Amino acid sequence: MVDQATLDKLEAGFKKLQDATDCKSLLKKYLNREVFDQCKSLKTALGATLLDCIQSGVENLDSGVGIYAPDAEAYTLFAPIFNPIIEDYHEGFKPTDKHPPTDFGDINTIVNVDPSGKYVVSTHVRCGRSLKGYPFNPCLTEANYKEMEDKVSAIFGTFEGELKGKYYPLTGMDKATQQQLIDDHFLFKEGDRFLQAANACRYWPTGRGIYHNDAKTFLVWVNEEDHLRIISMQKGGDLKTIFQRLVNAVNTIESKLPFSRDDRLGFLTFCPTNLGTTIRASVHIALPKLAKDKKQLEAIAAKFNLQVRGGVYDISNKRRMGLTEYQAVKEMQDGILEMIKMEEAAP
Ligand code: NA
Repeated sequence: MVDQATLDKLEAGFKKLQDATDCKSLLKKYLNREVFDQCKSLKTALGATLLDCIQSGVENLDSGVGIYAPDAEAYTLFAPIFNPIIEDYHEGFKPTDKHPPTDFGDINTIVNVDPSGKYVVSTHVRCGRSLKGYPFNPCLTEANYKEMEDKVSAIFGTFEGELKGKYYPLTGMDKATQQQLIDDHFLFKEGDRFLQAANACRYWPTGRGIYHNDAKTFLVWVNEEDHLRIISMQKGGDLKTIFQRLVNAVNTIESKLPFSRDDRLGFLTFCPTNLGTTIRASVHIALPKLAKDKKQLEAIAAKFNLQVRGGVYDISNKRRMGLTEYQAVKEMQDGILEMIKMEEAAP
């Protein structure tokens, strides 16, 4: 039962997207009249609406994607619009395609990508998780935010070993605490207009917070965009230790707090760009010789499905869906190994 006020907003949002002749978002590309009418009168069990999916791309016509998920069920219920957007962004993950089961693989096949520290400044592996049972940030209530922070911060306080550390709520955070976290690049702020128009910043900063371990090789953002953004990083290129530290953390959390995961799509996230493995494995790396070639580099990036973002690059795996967590990490590993091999043999 979707109320008339929402239907009126949905109709004006649809028409505004049509009238924007300039607009290149995936939302505009696939929200035709047939899809719109398939979706406009549906509502999820937790109460989410099509407007709770598309408002941010309606308000921000310069959005690249322009759709977000207000809860886990929205991906299936509003599948007529998510499915073509998902296929396009993830380049070939079709509506009938299926994401494999979670598999972190054999960690002993993961290596230090640059033992000498000659090239790789730092390595990062990042994932995201939504907690089963809660709305996503478009639809969390204030009480939801508080209870989740309670549960999650409680779990964080039981981390032992290399994961031992401290939770910092954004609520009541003082300016000195803020600065020390900024200095570490650990702080996040209020979201930009895309997140604002998606209703992902309500009740700010209730339920938002930051966890890191004493060694500062492990970071979690609570309700920055997803319920959890879990990151493992360190200087150099020991991908093995980094990935193993991440999977230990994820497993620990899961043992106390189930994740929202879909058979077809993998782990469900607020942005559909982060589905599947959710995994972004990256290195900060200097390839000066390959920077003077630029033709041999992208031959490797494109061949190993890496995205390349002077001399010092941030290089990360492009694929999130259709491959396992292991294969994503192994793909980054193999690509970086090859590029360093090319760098070492270059002129
Ligand atoms: Na970071």
